[PDB]
Amino acid sequence: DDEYTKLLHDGIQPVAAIDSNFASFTYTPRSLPEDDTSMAILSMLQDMNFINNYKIDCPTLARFCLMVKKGYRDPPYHNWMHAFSVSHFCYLLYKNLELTNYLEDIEIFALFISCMCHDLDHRGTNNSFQVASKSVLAALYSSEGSVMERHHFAQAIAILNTHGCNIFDHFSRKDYQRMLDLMRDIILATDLAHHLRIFKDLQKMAEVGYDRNNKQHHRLLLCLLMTSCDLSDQTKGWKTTRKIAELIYKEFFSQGDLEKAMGNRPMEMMDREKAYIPELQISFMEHIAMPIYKLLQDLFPKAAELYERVASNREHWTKVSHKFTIRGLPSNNSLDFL
Ligand SMILES: COc1ccc(Cc2nn3c([C@@H](CCCc4ccccc4)[C@@H](C)O)nc(C)c3c(=O)[nH]2)cc1OC
Ligand SMILES: [Mg+2]
Ligand SMILES: [Zn+2]
Repeated sequence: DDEYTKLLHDGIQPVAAIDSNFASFTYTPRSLPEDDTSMAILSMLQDMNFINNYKIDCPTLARFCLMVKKGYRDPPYHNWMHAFSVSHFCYLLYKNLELTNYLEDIEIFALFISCMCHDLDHRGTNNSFQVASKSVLAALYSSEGSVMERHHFAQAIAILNTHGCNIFDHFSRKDYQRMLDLMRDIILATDLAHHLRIFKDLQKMAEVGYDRNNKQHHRLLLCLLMTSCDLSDQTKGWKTTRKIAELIYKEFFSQGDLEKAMGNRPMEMMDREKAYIPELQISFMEHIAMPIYKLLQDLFPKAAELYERVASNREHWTKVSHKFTIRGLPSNNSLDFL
C-alpha cells in the first residue's frame, strides 16, 4: 500500500497548511478530500502534541490510523468520513475550549482515539436491528445491551492487538489499563440509552459546577464531550445538516426495507412509507441535540456559538417543514405518482 508509504516517509504536515480555518468551529471537515484525512489525523495529534507527550512511534501510529480507516464500511452515514468529522470536532474542542483546564492529558488523548474508533465496522443498522434480525452481534452482546457500541470497542481492541498497530504498547501497565478503560467507557457513551441514563447526573454536574478534583465529573464530562462530537454535524451550517439528514435517513430506510423483507414491522423512523423527516429532525434537535449543547455551554461559556447554531438549524426545520406537503403539481407536472 502506497498510502502507508506516503504517511510514513513524507513527514507530518503542519495543521495550518490543511486550511486557514481548520481549527475553527465554522470549518466543515467533510470538505477535506477523503485521501487527505489520514494525514490530517497525524497533523491534529501532532498539533495537540500527543505524539511527543506520549512518545508515540510514528510508523505504528501511521499503521494504526490506516487500520482504523479501513475498519469502516461504506453505509450512507456511518462511514470513515463520519469518524473523521467526529475526531475533527474533538480537536476543535481541544483548540477552542481549553480542555486541559478540565481533563487530564491522557483523558483527552483517549477521547480523540475513541472518536476515531467509535463506530468501527458499523453496517448501517442500529442496536434493535441486531436483536430483531438475530445477528451474530446480538448473540455475542444483546444480554449486556449497547450491541453495536460493544462491537465498536471490540474492533478497536482487535486493531490494537494487530501486529505493528499497538500505539500504546510502551505505556506503563497502569496507563495501558487506563487507556483501554477510557476507550471502553467513552465508546459505550455513544449509545443514546447510555446518554439518557446519565442525563440527570450531567444536569447535576452543570448545576453544582465542574469540580476538577472529582473523578466522577471527569468521567461524566468525557461522556458529554463524546456525544457532542458524535452529533457535531448539527453545529455546522444548514447545508451540512441537510446533507447529513439525507445520509442518515437513506441509511435508516435501507434498514427498514431489510426488516420488512424479514417479515418485521420497522419503527416509524426506519419506515420510508411512514417516517415524516421534519417532525423526526425537530424532535431530535429540540429534545436530544439542543440539551447536550446547552449543557456544553453551561460548562464552557465559549461553547455558546455551538448551541446557537444547533438552535438556528432547529428553527430552519420549522421554516422548511411546509415543503414536505405537495402544493400545486410536482416538478414534472405529473400526477402519475398517484
Ligand atoms: C426522536 O428521536 C430521533 C429522531 C431522529 C433521529 C435521526 C437522527 N439521528 N442522528 C444521529 C444518530 C443518533 C444519535 C443518538 C444519540 C446518542 C447519544 C447521545 C445523543 C444522541 C444516528 C445517525 O445513529 N446523529 C445525528 C446527527 C442525527 C440526526 O440528526 N438525526 C433519531 C432519533 O432517535 C435515535
Ligand atoms: Mg455509534
Ligand atoms: Zn457516531
